[PDB]
Amino acid sequence: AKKVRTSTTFRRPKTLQLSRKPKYARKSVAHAPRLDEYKIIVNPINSESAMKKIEDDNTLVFHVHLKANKFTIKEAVRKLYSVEPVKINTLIRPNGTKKAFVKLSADADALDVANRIGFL
Amino acid sequence: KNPLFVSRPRSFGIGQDIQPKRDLSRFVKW
Amino acid sequence: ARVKQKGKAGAARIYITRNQALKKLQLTLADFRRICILKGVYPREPKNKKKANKGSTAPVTFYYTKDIQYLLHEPIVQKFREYKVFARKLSKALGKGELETAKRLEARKPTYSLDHIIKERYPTFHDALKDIDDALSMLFLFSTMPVTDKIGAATVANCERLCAEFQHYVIRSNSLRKAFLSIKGIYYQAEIFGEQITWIVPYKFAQSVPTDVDFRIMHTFLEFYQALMGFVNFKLYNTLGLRYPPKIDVNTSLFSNFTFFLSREVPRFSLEFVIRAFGGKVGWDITHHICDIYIQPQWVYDSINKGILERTDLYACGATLPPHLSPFVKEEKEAKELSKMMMSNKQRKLYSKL
Amino acid sequence: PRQISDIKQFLEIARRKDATSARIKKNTNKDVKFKLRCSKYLYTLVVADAKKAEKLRQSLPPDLTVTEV
Amino acid sequence: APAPKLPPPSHEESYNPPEYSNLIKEKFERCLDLYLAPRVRRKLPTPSELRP
Amino acid sequence: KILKPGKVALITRGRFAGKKVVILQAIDQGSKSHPFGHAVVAGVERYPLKVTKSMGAKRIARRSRVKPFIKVVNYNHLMPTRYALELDNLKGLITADTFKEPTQRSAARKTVKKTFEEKYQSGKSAWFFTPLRF
RNA sequence: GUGAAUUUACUUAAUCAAUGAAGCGGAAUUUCUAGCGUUAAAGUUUCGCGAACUGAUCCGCGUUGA
RNA sequence: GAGUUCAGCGGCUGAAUCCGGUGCGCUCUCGACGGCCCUUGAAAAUCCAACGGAAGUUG
RNA sequence: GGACAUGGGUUAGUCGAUCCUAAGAGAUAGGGAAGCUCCGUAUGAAAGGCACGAUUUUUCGUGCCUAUCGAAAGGGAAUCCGGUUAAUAUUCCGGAACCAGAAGGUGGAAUCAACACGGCAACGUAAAUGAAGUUGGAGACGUCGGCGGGAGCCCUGG
Repeated sequence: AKKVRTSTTFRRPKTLQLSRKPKYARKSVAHAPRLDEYKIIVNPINSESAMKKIEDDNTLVFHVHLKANKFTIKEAVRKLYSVEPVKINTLIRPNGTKKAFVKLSADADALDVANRIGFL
Repeated sequence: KNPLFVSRPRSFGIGQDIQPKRDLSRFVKW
Repeated sequence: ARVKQKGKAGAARIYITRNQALKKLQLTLADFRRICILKGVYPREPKNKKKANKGSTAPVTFYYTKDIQYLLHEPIVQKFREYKVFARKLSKALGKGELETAKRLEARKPTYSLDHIIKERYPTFHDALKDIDDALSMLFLFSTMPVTDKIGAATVANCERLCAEFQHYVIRSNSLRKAFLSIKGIYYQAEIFGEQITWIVPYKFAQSVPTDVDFRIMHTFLEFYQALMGFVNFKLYNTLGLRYPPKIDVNTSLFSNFTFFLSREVPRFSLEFVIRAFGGKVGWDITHHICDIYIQPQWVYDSINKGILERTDLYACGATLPPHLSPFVKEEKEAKELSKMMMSNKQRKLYSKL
Repeated sequence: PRQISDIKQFLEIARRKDATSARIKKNTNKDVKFKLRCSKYLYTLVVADAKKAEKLRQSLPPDLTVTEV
Repeated sequence: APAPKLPPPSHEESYNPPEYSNLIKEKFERCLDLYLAPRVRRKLPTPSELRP
Repeated sequence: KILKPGKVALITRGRFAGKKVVILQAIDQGSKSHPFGHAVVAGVERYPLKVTKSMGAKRIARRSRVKPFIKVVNYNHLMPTRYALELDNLKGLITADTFKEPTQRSAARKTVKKTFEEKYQSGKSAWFFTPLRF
């Protein structure tokens, strides 16, 4: 039974590609989550503009990690202070540190939360 | 013998209907 | 972010077609069906098949990508590849005339255990009991058909052992509840651990192979079922503290004071089960001489469904037969014409069927 | 923003759960504007008739938050 | 694992109700359904008194 | 006089462009509602699909179903054709009164549908029921 | 380099040209128009868009041409 | 209700925020054209459509 | 005081970068070179896919057809007004929208004359299944000259 070629091209046949089944794991111990909430949130900001945002905009201002994004900041704030943010804005300061504006919901009082943190 | 079937033959001459799938084993870029 | 492209999330992400699942698992159609028999993996249709086919409309069977991802880490797939290697080594030995190594290869033929598959498929032994009726029907069906090229004699012996051990378990526990005679066969209804089990046992006759069904479908089903019953019967015998496997060759007192005798014109294989299923005494080639006082076989069965012995005159040899009943069988104008503008809310489908 | 020319449409949208608040705006030409804040649009109904104005205002559901100019 | 929706029991067809070579075929069809058939787990207007 | 009741023609303008129709009745003189040489025609909106030796009678019948249309068309928008299609079932059923009466329009459309069913099944006017590829 | 009687020839080594390496060598034996041409089908033989075999010859197989 | 302009009061209260014209004007833009070239004045990602007809009382 | 000291200050789904390709860079296949490295960019490469199947001798069969980088002035999804700070705004505040993606839900529309009707037509309508394949369009384009329309500005009567 001679196989009929209808393409005038020979294209490399598909062969089984086994998945990796190592005899040993290259790393003995998996690293811990390198960016957890205690590393994500560095410090709050208590400058006069930071206070103004707290007392009017219902917004908390934090010094945060460079590798922290908006999603991780929201999860860190939710897990560290039990208040869910409605909005997060971030900027890299001219000194190289990241600063996050965290707008809380109407359900939460930014003044109260600042008081529990202790920097107010 | 349903009359709906009809023949519809295909002519594979030069300039006619598209050539049918043929054995091209002697032209393959091996 | 940038514009996301369509067909990247949702139904088009959680659903996968059969062919892409084949390529995802690097399996053939037969092997993919095999693990789908062994595991619990069945098609699941999307509510929007067109959207889950990334806009295409061609008819497609869909599986959850989660199910196919789970099948990636199944050890049985590696066992399939191991057997394919084994088969080629055996074929190479036969082609080279290495009979001794062929025997060595057959001795070391790789087989796989279904213990993990059973545990994952039925996490609770109650669930295993619930999904046992299909296994019983298949085992009792294949226990009577003749052994041919497709069906293995050792497999038939295992079905015989499993069926015999289950039947003897029902006999000891008086778990049988109902027995119905249909043209198809005998439908037995038993109760264990609250769960009801119904299975059909055909008559012992000289049948022939239909030559239309695929026994490989039944081979995987038989292998899965044989493993299931081996574990289930093993648990049951440990639960009541008796040896497994048993060495036996084969209203608790309804038939206690009856020494029934069996003649060579009646289905002894079923009659012995049903009578001893209620503790009757059975002898085979005397109060009653069964032959088709002289009573008919339906008299015994109507007796057990009613819980009391029936009347002989009704079922005397050559008398009339009442219809065999299956115990399994159990303002208007304005009200009908009020279909205001509701479209999908109109549910007169129920009134048209029910 | 959307303009609604039908009073019963305004009530129906107010009945809909997406309605959040309502404003009554009294203009200098004695024409009132009934505005309804929904999830997506500010629905506005311009009622130039006084008697239809307050029957509509009492027609608005009590649970809805209605606010003065 | 949603249940395979066990087939309906006997429909009261017997030796003589006033209402088998194929058995392997139905059993094979049932086995096919176990892995090919998808499994799915499932005012008063009162016109009388207003009679104009 | 090439446009007569019973002549096959083609429509080149309108929604039903490229469809083959049969002249039901010609109003070459014109009318007050249509001040031109118009003619009412019955045509095939969806041509039946091709059939094969295989496929069950269900699939063959499913593919043999035909959806017609009836339309008043200008002569300049019709393209006459040599083939002719005639049947006594489709003589005189259509008129201006039929178009004004919408129930008669639907009834005539259904009658044209049925008539095309027996005609297609009997294997007459295979060209008329073959779609034109342009 | 291989042959045939300095004279002719051959191509597999090398050189040149083309391509998506499509129809090379043998034998058997589509032109009044700026349209569309795909997802075979009739025929035959088993058993519905399931098949097979031809439709669409066979053989050699050196992708063709210099 | 904004913004603007004004009049008071000790944040608040009163008003007004109107009706029109014009053009070889300026800037931008759009439309329909005319001229010029031995110069004819990007690609691609993306997006839409057609032809085709696979599939297909509930659904 | 742009100097010295101390603090403070840049908030985006919509603005850009990111995405795309341009000239051009640049791996891979290969071939050079004692080598550093050079040439080469679909080439003398086995350069990848997609679909059908009662599961096929429970050892897979049957079909069908080009990297990357390189534009904050090119191409390109979608944001406006008012307010606010000592210093930030199409980013914050108030109000009002918009884009893309995703799932099912509600209401309607088609369908047992399977996949809607009307208009002679240009074509219209809130819907109005369309796979593989093929094809078309948009993206997508010079420069000059007058003409006409709009907007803002200028001008002007109360």
